[PDB]
Amino acid sequence: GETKVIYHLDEEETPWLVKIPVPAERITLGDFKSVLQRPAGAKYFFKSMDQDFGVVKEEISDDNARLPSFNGRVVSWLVSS
Amino acid sequence: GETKVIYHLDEEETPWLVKIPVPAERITLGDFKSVLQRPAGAKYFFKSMDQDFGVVKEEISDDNARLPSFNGRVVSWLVSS
Amino acid sequence: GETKVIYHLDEEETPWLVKIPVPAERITLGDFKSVLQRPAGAKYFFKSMDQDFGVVKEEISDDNARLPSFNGRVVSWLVSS
Amino acid sequence: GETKVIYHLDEEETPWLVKIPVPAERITLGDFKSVLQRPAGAKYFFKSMDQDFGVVKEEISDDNARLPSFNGRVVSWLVSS
Amino acid sequence: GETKVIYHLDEEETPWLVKIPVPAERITLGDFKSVLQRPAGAKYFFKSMDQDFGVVKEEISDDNARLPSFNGRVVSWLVSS
Amino acid sequence: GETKVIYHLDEEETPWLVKIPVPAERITLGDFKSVLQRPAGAKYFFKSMDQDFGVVKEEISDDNARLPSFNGRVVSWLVSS
Repeated sequence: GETKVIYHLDEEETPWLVKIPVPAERITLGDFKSVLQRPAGAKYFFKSMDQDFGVVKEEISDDNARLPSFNGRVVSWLVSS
Repeated sequence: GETKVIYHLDEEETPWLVKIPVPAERITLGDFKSVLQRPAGAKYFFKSMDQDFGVVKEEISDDNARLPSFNGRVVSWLVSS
Repeated sequence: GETKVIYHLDEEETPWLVKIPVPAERITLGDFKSVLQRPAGAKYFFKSMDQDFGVVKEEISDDNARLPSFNGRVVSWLVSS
Repeated sequence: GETKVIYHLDEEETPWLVKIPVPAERITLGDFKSVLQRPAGAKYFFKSMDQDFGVVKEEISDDNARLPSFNGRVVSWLVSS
Repeated sequence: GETKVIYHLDEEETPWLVKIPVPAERITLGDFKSVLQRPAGAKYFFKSMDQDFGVVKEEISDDNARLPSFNGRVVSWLVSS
Repeated sequence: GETKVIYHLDEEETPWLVKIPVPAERITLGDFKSVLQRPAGAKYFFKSMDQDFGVVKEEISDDNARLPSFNGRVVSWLVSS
């Protein structure tokens, strides 16, 4: 199983792409943070869905929390402290 | 207790969603600002009600002020300086 | 003393509400502009009265000019350049 | 010298009021358009008089043309394209 | 055959340029690491393309993996541990 | 003819300066290495230009290769093995 994570770092226009050997059905914030060099201090937002608002960027801070995905892809924005 | 805050940053079309572990009955602007990386300099507006105008976006600048909410959800627009 | 200003931005349906700590008897366009993030370039119109026409939207461009109000409330429309 | 211009925008019931620092004896369509944010594309009509019809709304398209007025007041209807 | 590799080291503004005597069609991460003094501990990202996102910086960790290139040039960012 | 070579040794902040009695138009990596006490094992990078990237640090490993210079000055970074 493999998940592609496309992530943006602060205001940088060019996104980063990492492939994590965990299937998207199981992938957690901790799995993502494990592949980042400096996971600390940042807030993590993920492309997700809200009933009223449609597409939103949802903050997830718990390493055990599952990440939202579409067709095996997670899209994230990092905001550094 | 938990409050969902859906917020817009300036003219960005896609909203952000954060969950704050304070019940909506007690949630304050300071509680919201505490979860933002850079709370300073911005003005904060919240979906609210006016007697004559109905739905409005109400500016709240005092950290001790309670935020308007509906069914545990706050909707906010941030305008940066 | 406090004045409530309900204002519309261009064609946006949902109005904004700000409370300004100046009594309505003294409030000026400059007082209003001081609480806007980007006061420049816009024209400001205020709910007012004309002898022949009744309710009108009156343009006020001078920061020292007093704003028309009713029961401590000013209603304004902003038109951006 | 000052001219008051009361103008209606398409079918909007509430008129707008602007004061232009040109005396009514000299005021031209261009003077009026100079104070509008988006003068283009619209047709401009002004309260005027016809010999047979009495009060009419007269179209004026030339910026150098003088505007009809009564006691320092011009009344106009704008029709957008 | 020769490949030019332009690489950035952490946050250093000035890039480094190395020429590797392997044609770009065959060049692998291991070929690049072989010319670095201290290849260990770092993560390696390469200018690449994603179907939805366009230009991205793609992490490649396997020495046997081919590097993306354009006209014989590879562009890389190194992030140290 | 004389070339000034300003060089940095690994992470040492303070650069070294040597003057080599060869004109900059002809100076080669071998000429530089001849004035170093321990030229072996190190990689040598030189301030240079790339069409797309502008200023870069270009690795040169061949003793017969000419060094890039500006106004008779070469700037180099050494990385030890």
